[PDB]
Amino acid sequence: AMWESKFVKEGLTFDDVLLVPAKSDVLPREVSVKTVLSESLQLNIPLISAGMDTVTEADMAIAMARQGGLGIIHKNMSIEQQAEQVDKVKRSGGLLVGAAVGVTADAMTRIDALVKASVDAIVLDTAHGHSQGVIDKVKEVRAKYPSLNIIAGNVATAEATKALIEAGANVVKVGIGPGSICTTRVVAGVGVPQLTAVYDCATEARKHGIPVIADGGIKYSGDMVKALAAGAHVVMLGSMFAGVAESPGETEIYQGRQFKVYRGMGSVGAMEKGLVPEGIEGRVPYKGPLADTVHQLVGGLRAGMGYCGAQDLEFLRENAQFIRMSGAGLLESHPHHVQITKEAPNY
Amino acid sequence: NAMWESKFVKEGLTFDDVLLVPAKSDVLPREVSVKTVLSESLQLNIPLISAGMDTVTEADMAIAMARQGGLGIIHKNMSIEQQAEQVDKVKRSGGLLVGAAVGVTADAMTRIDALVKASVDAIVLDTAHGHSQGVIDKVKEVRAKYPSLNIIAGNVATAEATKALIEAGANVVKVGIGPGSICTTRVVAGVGVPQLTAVYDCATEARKHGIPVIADGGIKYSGDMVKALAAGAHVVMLGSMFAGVAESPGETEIYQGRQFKVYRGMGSVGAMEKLVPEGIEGRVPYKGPLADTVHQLVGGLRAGMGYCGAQDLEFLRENAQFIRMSGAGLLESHPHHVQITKEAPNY
Amino acid sequence: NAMWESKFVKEGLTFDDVLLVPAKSDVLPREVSVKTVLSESLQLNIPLISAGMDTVTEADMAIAMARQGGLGIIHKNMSIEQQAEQVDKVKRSGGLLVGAAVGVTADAMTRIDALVKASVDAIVLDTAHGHSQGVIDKVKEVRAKYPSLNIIAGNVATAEATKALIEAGANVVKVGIGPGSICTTRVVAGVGVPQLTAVYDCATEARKHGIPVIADGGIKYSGDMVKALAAGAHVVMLGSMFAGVAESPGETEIYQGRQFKVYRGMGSVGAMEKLVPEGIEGRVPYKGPLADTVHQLVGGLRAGMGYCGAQDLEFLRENAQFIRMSGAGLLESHPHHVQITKEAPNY
Amino acid sequence: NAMWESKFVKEGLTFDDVLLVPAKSDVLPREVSVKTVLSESLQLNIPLISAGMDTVTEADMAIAMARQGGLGIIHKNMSIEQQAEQVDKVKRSGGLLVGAAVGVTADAMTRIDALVKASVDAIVLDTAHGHSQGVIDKVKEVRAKYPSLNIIAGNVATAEATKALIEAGANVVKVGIGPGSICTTRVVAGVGVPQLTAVYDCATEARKHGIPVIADGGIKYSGDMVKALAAGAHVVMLGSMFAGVAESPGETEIYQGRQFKVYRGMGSVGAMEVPEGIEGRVPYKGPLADTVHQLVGGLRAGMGYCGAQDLEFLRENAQFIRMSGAGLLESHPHHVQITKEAPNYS
Ligand SMILES: C/C(=N/O)c1cccc(C(C)(C)NC(=O)Nc2ccc(Cl)c(-c3nc(C(F)(F)F)cs3)c2)c1
Ligand SMILES: C/C(=N/O)c1cccc(C(C)(C)NC(=O)Nc2ccc(Cl)c(-c3nc(C(F)(F)F)cs3)c2)c1
Ligand SMILES: C/C(=N/O)c1cccc(C(C)(C)NC(=O)Nc2ccc(Cl)c(-c3nc(C(F)(F)F)cs3)c2)c1
Ligand SMILES: C/C(=N/O)c1cccc(C(C)(C)NC(=O)Nc2ccc(Cl)c(-c3nc(C(F)(F)F)cs3)c2)c1
Ligand SMILES: O=c1[nH]cnc2c1ncn2[C@@H]1O[C@H](COP(=O)(O)O)[C@@H](O)[C@H]1O
Ligand SMILES: O=c1[nH]cnc2c1ncn2[C@@H]1O[C@H](COP(=O)(O)O)[C@@H](O)[C@H]1O
Ligand SMILES: O=c1[nH]cnc2c1ncn2[C@@H]1O[C@H](COP(=O)(O)O)[C@@H](O)[C@H]1O
Ligand SMILES: O=c1[nH]cnc2c1ncn2[C@@H]1O[C@H](COP(=O)(O)O)[C@@H](O)[C@H]1O
Ligand SMILES: [K+]
Ligand SMILES: [K+]
Ligand SMILES: [K+]
Ligand SMILES: [K+]
Repeated sequence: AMWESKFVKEGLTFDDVLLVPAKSDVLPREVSVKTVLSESLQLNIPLISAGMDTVTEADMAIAMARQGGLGIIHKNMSIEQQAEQVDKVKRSGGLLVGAAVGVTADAMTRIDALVKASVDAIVLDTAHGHSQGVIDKVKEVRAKYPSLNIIAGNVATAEATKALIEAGANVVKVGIGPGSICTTRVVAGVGVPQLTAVYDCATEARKHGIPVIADGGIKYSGDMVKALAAGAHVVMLGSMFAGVAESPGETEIYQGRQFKVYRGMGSVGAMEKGLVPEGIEGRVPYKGPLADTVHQLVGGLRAGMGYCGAQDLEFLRENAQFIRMSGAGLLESHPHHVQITKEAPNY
Repeated sequence: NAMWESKFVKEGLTFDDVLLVPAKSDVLPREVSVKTVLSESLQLNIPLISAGMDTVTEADMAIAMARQGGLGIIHKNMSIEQQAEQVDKVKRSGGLLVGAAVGVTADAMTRIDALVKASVDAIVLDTAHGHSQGVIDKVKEVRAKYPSLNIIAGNVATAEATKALIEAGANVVKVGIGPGSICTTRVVAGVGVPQLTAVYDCATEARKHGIPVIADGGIKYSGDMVKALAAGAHVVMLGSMFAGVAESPGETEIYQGRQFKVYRGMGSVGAMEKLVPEGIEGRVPYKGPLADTVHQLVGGLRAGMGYCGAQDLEFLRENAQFIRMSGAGLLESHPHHVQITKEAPNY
Repeated sequence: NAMWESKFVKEGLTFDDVLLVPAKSDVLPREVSVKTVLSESLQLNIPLISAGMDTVTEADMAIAMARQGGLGIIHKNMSIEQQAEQVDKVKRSGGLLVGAAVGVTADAMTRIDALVKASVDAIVLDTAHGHSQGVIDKVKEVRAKYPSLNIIAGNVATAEATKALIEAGANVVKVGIGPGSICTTRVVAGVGVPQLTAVYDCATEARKHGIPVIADGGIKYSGDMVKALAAGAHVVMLGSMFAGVAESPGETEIYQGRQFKVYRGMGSVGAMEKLVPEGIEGRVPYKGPLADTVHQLVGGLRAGMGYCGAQDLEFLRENAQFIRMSGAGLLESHPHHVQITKEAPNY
Repeated sequence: NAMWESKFVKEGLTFDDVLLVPAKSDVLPREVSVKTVLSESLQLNIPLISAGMDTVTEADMAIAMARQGGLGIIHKNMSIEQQAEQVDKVKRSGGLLVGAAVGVTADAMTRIDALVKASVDAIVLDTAHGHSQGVIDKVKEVRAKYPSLNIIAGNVATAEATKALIEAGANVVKVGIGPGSICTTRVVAGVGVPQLTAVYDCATEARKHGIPVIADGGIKYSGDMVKALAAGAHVVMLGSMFAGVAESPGETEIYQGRQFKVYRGMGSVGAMEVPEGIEGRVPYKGPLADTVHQLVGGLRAGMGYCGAQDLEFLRENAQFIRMSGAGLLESHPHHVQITKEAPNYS
């Protein structure tokens, strides 16, 4: 049966569907965008800044936390430098902060230094979360810190979600290949369309009461609404936060216009800092302070929740209905046959 | 339970996904009847309505539209007294037909009072989400005060939303969520329904109530109008195909030696200056007098009805058959492998 | 009742949607026979007909096409006496077979009388909608006056229309509504059927009466012609691939130091001068003598018949099997990921 | 009659239509084995073959390919003795493996005689249509004269064509009609089968006889190679990804300010001096070892995601998931300006 079912499975991505409007008794200004990942970790907005060397550092995680979100300090630095940055964030009013940790031999010594800075969640993020080495590390970390929030990823199947939950992780991160700087699906030929991956993983984690994180693939505020409506509790962003003033990336000039360096953790340049690469090096347009971008994201989420009549996010993921779409409909969803003179804050 | 499992079941079709199949014909395009009835007090010689936008329809536009057999909708982005005078200006010019857009805002009741005293033929209660409870309650409020008034309500995209507006008092339902050429709702909120599916679904519900529907937005060629009418719509509402017309309120400007007219969305930042925007500002080529483009639109409709053998518009929507098509069929339907030297009036 | 529910059931396929599947072959491309028979009085050495357009086929084109084993169609954009002289000129110059297009006007009989006295080999009653009652009555009228004349009727795209023309008196049916490279019928009227589905459906009906069908329009490569013949068509009609030929009526024009020839549709505004157009005016690159492009066309057919093992065209249309493909497969079928250095005769 | 109604029933899938599904893995990419066996006399350390073209594979290319664990195919666009000199020149250094292409012609047997006397390890009977009767009769003719020779026959794309070559005498089947980057067969003749379906269809038939299949043409990224092997192919044959390499026969030219190498199809008008190929240029990519390292490294990454301990576990257990064009846009880098050209992505 394994030979005959090679090409049976089918996947859906963000640009394949649309959210169906339903009866609404709530106004967009009145909806609540709050979400809870655990009793020790509660966010006012479902936005997380990814743990990359060009997205989130001490300055970024602070600005993200002041807005109700969460920042993830990347692991491409020394153990003592990462612990001080976590302490620097917590010093600004005891905000919420996370830190990425790789499945290395010295991971436990890195994790020990982070908990003494009272980090709120660690992220055991790797390219393949369904690996045996990743599962054993989760059992190893959970045994030493029973009350710590453990985020494990990345995965894209329901079987991989269940395996990490049984290893000790209470938060599962979903996404293999949808990143804007990712080339895994081109280099390794491996991947699962995000919207299907989120739906499959959230279905498995929902019967255990485990939240899932939609990580990667979001390029517009509407895609964030689709990810949350597919079963995800929160969304993790990289490209939409890289052009923010608070991000660590370096400023470069292109065509007389400011840009910010945005690289993947699998790029050759990010590798030296930390055999074949699975990411590319690039630049994103400068978008100014973080607060401007966040208002457009939440404002786009409030509009979508108003169309579906969802007062809270849990009503959205439990009731929102999609409609499948062709390629010609995607051009219909975007502005067409009109010369765009002014570029909108959201577009 | 069942709402979670039916997340990705529905399928949607747009204009560029299908084609009308030719059938037995005993009528020539010059002989068909393009007359349509929206109510016993509202009858149009051609099934064309100009949308109520600050860059499409004003007093001058509504006059030329009505003298051509169509209908104009005066936009609401002006004072109540300025809008009532424009309505009177049209009526005074030979007893033509004119409509006016009205929001579910607080000045709707006082605005409708001034419009009905100006002998307006129809009001349009159009909002971003016509399936809202606030919109439904206003329709009951307006219908209770004006039992014989023509009320156009929208916008909707599901059959259940059509039933709700019909049950509230509206005798014409406007269909369209996201297909506007200047619309960004599907990018910002992730919400929308493909037009051809939306029209078919809404018209199916309103057909058992004897209620006509308006295909609003999405039309970029005259053939798109024929598909909308054959899909179940009684009339079609156009915006982008009328903005570059001399009778539109915008003024003609030059960019790169070519004539253009400003075309903005009602949800764009510019229209509201007069939370998160859902429209953009753009440019359309100047198309000369209104009579030129209307002659091309109706002439394209007469040709399409000749191919289908439709003597009436009722025969078209009750008998016309579609055929689904791929993306490669879309490129074959448009001119291909020929460099175009002369720009056609319809193309 | 039932016509409303079957509105979007049908599916159509175009040229770039499929590929011919290789089969067991015992014949070499140099050995296959490309001869086809349309009637006892009309037999072609090659299955190529030049369309009857004022920028494709005139006396010079019909002569060169007939000396190559094909057939030319003199267009009808001239006087009855002008067209009869062109037909006579071809037969006096050595043209073996020649045809002439005739419109469904009141003076059609007077035009046909002059053509048969010029010893025309086939008349073409080509209109936009061959399933019209006026066209059917004209076919019955011509068959009653000339029982032995070769009558080509079109254009149609359904099996229902094919039976009507065959029962009216036509022994050759021409298929194609909307696939022309200069055609805008599907954009202006919204009416059309994908060529490969139309040919297959029409050939299915004409096969039960022993009637050949003509695949007219849509062909842009030699592979598309093989697909048209394998779908059930006896011969193929070309327009854009012959417009840049030296024997075409157009005169060579130069743009940016490169030679061009005018190629316009019969529904374009310019053609009609000599008000709702269904065609556009354009230019195609000059390709030199006709024999060069015909050599590439026939050579491409011989290769395809070799891949399928078809010794005859009748074996090809009766046995060849297709395989359906997505848009990503089309990108593979064309040269990709390599910069093309020289202009190939085929590509 | 029954052939008429099943004209448009079949469906085909290509590389960019699917993705490999990640599975449980207990192995790292550095630990997997990429070795494959085509016959008792033919074993390769890597599943890479350089195609037999006059702008891809020559003596130097076959040496570097063999020293890297792969296999080179000396093309036939040269004299019989010059091709035999190339085969011996390869065997002279390190006693490495080498192959040679042979066309179906009346003088084919004499070309094969010179190659076997040069101790060629496998001959490749490459044609446009491997399901032709003339090709099958040649396979029977060569097998009758050489019982111990490794015979690679192609190209095919259907299960019946695979079965015909196996029963004709070929122990390796070559799959691919129309997917070449320089190929225009599907545009000129309208004939072809999407590679991934063709490989799956051919491998299903060749699996019942213990016969390996070669995924020939269409690969443009390392992920396409991983998909081809997981679909049933034992090895992959490449042309465009090896043509811009320093060991390829072309010399470096500057066109539009960039270094390029000539890459032409065997059916193009230039090689034949009705074409079914075009002449083109690919960027210069330097030494072969760099491009081979990127290809194999991508295979190890893919095999790590699937939990494939060996290549035989990959082709027997890897599962695909189908995707639309919008999912294809998500698979590539998107909405980001690319400043640096990656070794595996360009
Ligand atoms: C037509 C249209 N297309 O975008 C549009 C026109 C003008 C302004 C807007 C803006 C940009 C302001 N966007 C929304 O108004 N977005 C939105 C999103 C979701 C809901 Cl649920 C609602 C509702 N509005 C009401 C009303 F107050 F009208 F009664 C009840 S519910 C509204 C949109
Ligand atoms: C081939 C073609 N493709 O568009 C074409 C060629 C020349 C002119 C036209 C124009 C632009 C004039 N377009 C129509 O003629 N369009 C049209 C549309 C629908 C019908 Cl039903 C009919 C009919 N004409 C007749 C006739 F008078 F011939 F008897 C009977 S029914 C005609 C089209
Ligand atoms: C590989 C390849 N790909 O296109 C190719 C390589 C070189 C030349 C050609 C040319 C341009 C010459 N094209 C054909 O050779 N095209 C073709 C088309 C259909 C058939 Cl059925 C056959 C046959 N070959 C044989 C042989 F005996 F040689 F094997 C018997 S029949 C051949 C193609
Ligand atoms: C997140 C991410 N996305 O691409 C990424 C980040 C940094 C580096 C890489 C590179 C480019 C180095 N690529 C792989 O790391 N590729 C890869 C491919 C296949 C497997 Cl099976 C594994 C595994 N690593 C482990 C470990 F335990 F070491 F963490 C268990 S399994 C890893 C990828
Ligand atoms: O270099 C890499 N290779 C593959 N995936 C990456 C790489 N770097 C970051 N990612 C993933 O991409 C996500 C964010 O991508 P984005 O928000 O879509 O641009 C991260 O949270 C990671 O899961
Ligand atoms: O700014 C806006 N955002 C979203 N939809 C709009 C906006 N302004 C107008 N519309 C709708 O889009 C239609 C325009 O259709 P179109 O120009 O023919 O594509 C209008 O008639 C309204 O129904
Ligand atoms: O102006 C027109 N409008 C629509 N169809 C046309 C027009 N002129 C010619 N045709 C048809 O479209 C075909 C175009 O052939 P092509 O250029 O090979 O695609 C002709 O052979 C006619 O059957
Ligand atoms: O000119 C030709 N016409 C058709 N196919 C060719 C031609 N030359 C090479 N090929 C095929 O294309 C393959 C390599 O193409 P690639 O995908 O660019 O690596 C070869 O192994 C052949 O099967
Ligand atoms: K839109
Ligand atoms: K067309
Ligand atoms: K190709
Ligand atoms: K990607």
